[PDB]
Amino acid sequence: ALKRINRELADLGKDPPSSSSAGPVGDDLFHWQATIMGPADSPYAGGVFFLSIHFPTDYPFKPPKVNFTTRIYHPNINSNGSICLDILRDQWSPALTISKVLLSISSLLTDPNPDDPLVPEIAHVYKTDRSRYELSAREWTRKYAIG
Amino acid sequence: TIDEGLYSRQLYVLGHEAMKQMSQSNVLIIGCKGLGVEIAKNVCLAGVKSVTLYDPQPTRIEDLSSQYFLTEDDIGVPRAKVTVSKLAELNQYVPVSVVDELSTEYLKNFKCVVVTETSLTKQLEINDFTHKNHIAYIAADSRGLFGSIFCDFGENFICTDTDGNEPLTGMIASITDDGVVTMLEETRHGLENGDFVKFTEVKGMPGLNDGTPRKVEVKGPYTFSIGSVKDLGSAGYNGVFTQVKVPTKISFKSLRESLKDPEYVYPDFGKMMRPPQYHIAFQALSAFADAHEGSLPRPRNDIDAAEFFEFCKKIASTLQFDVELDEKLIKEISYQARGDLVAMSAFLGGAVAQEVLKATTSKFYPLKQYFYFDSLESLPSSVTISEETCKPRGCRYDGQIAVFGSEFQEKIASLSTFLVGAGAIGCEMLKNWAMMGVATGESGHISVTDMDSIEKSNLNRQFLFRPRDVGKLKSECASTAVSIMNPSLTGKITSYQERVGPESEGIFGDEFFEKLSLVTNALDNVEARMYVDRRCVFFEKPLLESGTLGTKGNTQVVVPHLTESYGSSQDPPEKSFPICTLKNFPNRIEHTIAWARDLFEGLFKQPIDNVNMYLSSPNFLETSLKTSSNPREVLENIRDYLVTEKPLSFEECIMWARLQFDKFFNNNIQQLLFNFPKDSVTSTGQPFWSGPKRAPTPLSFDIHNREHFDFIVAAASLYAFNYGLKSETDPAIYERVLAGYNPPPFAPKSGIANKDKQELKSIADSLPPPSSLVGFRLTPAEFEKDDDSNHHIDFITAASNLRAMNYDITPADRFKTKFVAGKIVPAMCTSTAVVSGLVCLELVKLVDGKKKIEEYKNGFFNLAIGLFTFSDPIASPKMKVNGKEIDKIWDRYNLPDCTLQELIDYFQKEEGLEVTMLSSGVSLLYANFQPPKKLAERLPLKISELVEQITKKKLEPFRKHLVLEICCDDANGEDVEVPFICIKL
Amino acid sequence: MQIFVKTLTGKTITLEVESSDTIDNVKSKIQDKEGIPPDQQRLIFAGKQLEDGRTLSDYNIQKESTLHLVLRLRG
Ligand SMILES: Nc1ncnc2c1ncn2[C@@H]1O[C@H](COP(=O)(O)OP(=O)(O)OP(=O)(O)O)[C@@H](O)[C@H]1O
Ligand SMILES: [Mg+2]
Ligand SMILES: [Mg+2]
Repeated sequence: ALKRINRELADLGKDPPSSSSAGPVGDDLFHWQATIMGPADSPYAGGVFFLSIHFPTDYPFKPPKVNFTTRIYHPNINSNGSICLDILRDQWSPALTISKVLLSISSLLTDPNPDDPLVPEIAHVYKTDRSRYELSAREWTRKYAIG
Repeated sequence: TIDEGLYSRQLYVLGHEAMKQMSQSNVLIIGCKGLGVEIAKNVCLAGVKSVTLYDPQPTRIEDLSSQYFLTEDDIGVPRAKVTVSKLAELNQYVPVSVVDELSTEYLKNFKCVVVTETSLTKQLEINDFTHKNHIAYIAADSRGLFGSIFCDFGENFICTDTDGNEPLTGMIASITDDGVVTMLEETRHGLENGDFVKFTEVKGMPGLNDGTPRKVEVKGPYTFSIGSVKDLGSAGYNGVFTQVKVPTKISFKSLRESLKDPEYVYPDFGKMMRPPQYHIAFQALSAFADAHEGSLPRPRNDIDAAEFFEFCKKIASTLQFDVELDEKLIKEISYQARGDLVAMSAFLGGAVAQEVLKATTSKFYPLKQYFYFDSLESLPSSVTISEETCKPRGCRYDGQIAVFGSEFQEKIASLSTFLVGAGAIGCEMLKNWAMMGVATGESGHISVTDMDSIEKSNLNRQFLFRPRDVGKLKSECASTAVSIMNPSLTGKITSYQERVGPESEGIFGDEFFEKLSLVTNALDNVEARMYVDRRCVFFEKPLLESGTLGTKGNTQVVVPHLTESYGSSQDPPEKSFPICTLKNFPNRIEHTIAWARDLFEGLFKQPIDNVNMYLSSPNFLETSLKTSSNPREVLENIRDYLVTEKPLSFEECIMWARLQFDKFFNNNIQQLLFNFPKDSVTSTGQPFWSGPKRAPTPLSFDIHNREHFDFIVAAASLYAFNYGLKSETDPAIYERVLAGYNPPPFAPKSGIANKDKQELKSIADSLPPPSSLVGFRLTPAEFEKDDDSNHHIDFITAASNLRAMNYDITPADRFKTKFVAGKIVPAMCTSTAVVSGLVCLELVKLVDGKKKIEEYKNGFFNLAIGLFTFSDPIASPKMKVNGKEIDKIWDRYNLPDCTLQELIDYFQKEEGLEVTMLSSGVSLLYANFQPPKKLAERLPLKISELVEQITKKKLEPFRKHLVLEICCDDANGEDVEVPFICIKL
Repeated sequence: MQIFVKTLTGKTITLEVESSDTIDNVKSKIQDKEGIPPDQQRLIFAGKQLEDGRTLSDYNIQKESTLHLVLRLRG
């Protein structure tokens, strides 16, 4: 538990992820505030998203709870910031690092999955009117993901 | 006619048909000693039609060694006459009687006959009649640490359920014309060849929906074959398969016939040569009793042992048994012939009561036929056991002293136990301790803590409570009841009402924990088990864990410095469904139940909380604007629940219920279908509503339908309760009001400055000021499954059924809805009795202070199949630290309250290890990757001061130790695990 | 022709391929270069995922196309 979390934190400290920066809030080891930078060749370019991660007591035998904080216009992300992800439900094993989850979240930001969406209206717009979806996403990432 | 308010937990184990057939059976019980009375208690709680007792023997003092319904004022009275009055109060639906004399013909009046404390000749005479007349005959006996059970249900017993598992069901993707059936993706049917299944809700093959059983050919973990379905169709789309179970015919043999050729059941596979010994030994006991005017051999007597062994030799020769008798074990049985323990009595009573239920319900697989059990490893060896010390002393503990002696009685009488929880297992454990006399000496004590209150549903298996006790604290009732059972425990019991957890450390501190002798868990959640395990590890105290699940049960023993802790044996976690599945794409009734639960919470709980907080917090709106994820949602909820949609009578509540029905079952489905039409395809060209996705269909409100009316009634009742109005149930008013309702037009919408801020301000300025409404509060609807008149389960059932109708899913009745939504754990009284017996049998091992790990046993059992197993505890893992052997669990470092720099220097010097991380709970005190300035600022502080500064919380005055977790690297740079640090403040 | 493929780590890999080359061949090359199994490869170009059994030309992939590879999953 604590040793595994500290090992992950030390590994993150030694190697700067550049595109990511996760760390405990204040001095609490069971509440982290990770930072993600929007991909350049994506509608979310030039945006910073802050996520809250809460580790369960039985970590790593249980997946952590990850929630977005910055507003995002994505098919698989609800208003509450939830994430429609598989590795957090069943594929979770006591072998996946938080860095892998952050990389997966970056990939999900890179390309959505409208086939099994979480926000049906956004998915419908994505499948029907791609340009309107792009414009709305850019407007949102400029209004919310900057400053 | 089944009382679902009392047998709520038992119905999930037995069923409606099982209990209905059980409530028509009469049970006669011959013998009313501890085992007999325990069996009677379990049967009465079970719910049989009636119970008849027969025991004319006058009471004696030693008979109180295990009979908890006898008092010293009852000496000289027949046991049945003084037991019937106390037994009749356990359950109001189970009459209890007493018969003065027993004629053979009278036996025709009963359905089951249980026999204890009867000679072999009388047992044979009774069985020779109860066999050919098709009456169940069960004979039980308990001699010291040995027990025997015999079952005989006739030669043509029909058993319906053979394993206790529900029939295997699954959802079918499609079936070809060759009988090949495949489940959905990554779904295992789990069936085997030769099984029978039935199909329902299959599209394209309606004929297969009739349900006629068909053969099963397992073609793989995900596919199987049923045969030829050419005639009925060519291809079947979707559908559900359900296992079909066929009854089995089991033929028992009578006692007279089974004496010569017995059929044994082995309770443990490491020692399978004992039961042949016990079969002879018990018969020898009966013969010796017949040879000495019914007087059993005196305790630890050599002459009587020799005579008993002679009887054993004669009987073995007579019955042509080609087994070489073991003199040691047989003479051991001779020594304990007059013994009478309460743990063995409880264990065998639970088992035999389960057998009676099997006989009555024609369910589960019964014993076939002999079951001989022994716990001889529990006999103490650190005290003096002989004929001089084991002689009776004329006290109520003679039945135990005759096995253990006075020295072990003193050892027991000075215990200081701690029982956590007061559930069924807690009550049974307390009863056993009261009977054994645990902590009745000068230095003894008992403490029991539990924070729950007695409910009606708890009365089915907690026999220390009564209907007049509903609503009171469990600990008080248990303490008073056990003081009444054993007057010597007056003032020797302390009952708390506190939840054992991190917040109770102010009461259960070091002073409390340093005087205990053992800790016994009776909890039902893993969190408390883990916390208690950590506390025991810190204080090094023996622990007794026990758990049940329906008819399965397990018991574990943790001994300091000897075995591993319970946390290392953590169970797999629970299951949760993807949010995307629950929100939009359900495919099972569980999904709809979870969705209905969320709907309930979001309708009657959260808006109410927001409104109340707005009318309580002076600065609620501003905080919620910049705190809530959807401040607009909060503001709209407040506006709707204050001004826009504030009901004035019940008619408005009905109108609101109709509006909510349309909004949740007609408009949302239309919007979802608009986003994803029924003909939509994926990015790969595959159809969308295929496989795990089912196309929903909007529902039109039909008042005459039952489910719609139920939903309307439930929603109106909950809304009125929220607003504190008066509900009504006559259909006339509902029909009148809902007749004149005009649904507002709705069509799916595609969408397509500071107006938003101005919209929020417009919402806000419409809200009445908090001062205008002072003292006006709305009552949220807190979910409560146990109350049947709060319309909670009704609402969940109605909503789940409606959503199932949306997605063409099979609705479930109120029974299954209550089972799933409330996460009710099935429980039985027999399982409780068995687990209590096992725990109390391990307790005497703990008292003796046995050191070897082969002397302890963790037990597991399943009564649906008559399975019992015992395995040695796992030894604590060891490790190498600084070239020394260290126990991973039971080791710690004890250090004073020194500064951080001194601690680091000590670890660098004494242990030769470099500290890289130091934390205290959930706070990071020190790390090797922190900036130098912060470290230099933190080094000269003492640990207590550092913890207070970092945690922003002063240490409590009662704190006397700190548990620090340290990760340190070796000299080479290799991480090495070390035990925790116990800083002594 | 030549193309560039960008990974989740920001790395760019230059590949010499043909529009008629199958997606299987590209995934095999990617596995050879990085050791990432083809099943776990998710190639994206212009918001479209390349699928096995097709060719680059099927996706209008042309000279020096800035493609991308990301982890595989779903849910
Ligand atoms: N942390 C705890 N501290 C103290 N007592 C606890 C704790 N957790 C559970 N208990 C007690 O454990 C007992 C649980 O036993 P049981 O499950 O048979 O009863 P119940 O929870 O009232 O009933 P049901 O399981 O039918 O809902 C209750 O007495 C509860 O008070
Ligand atoms: Mg309760
Ligand atoms: Mg419970």
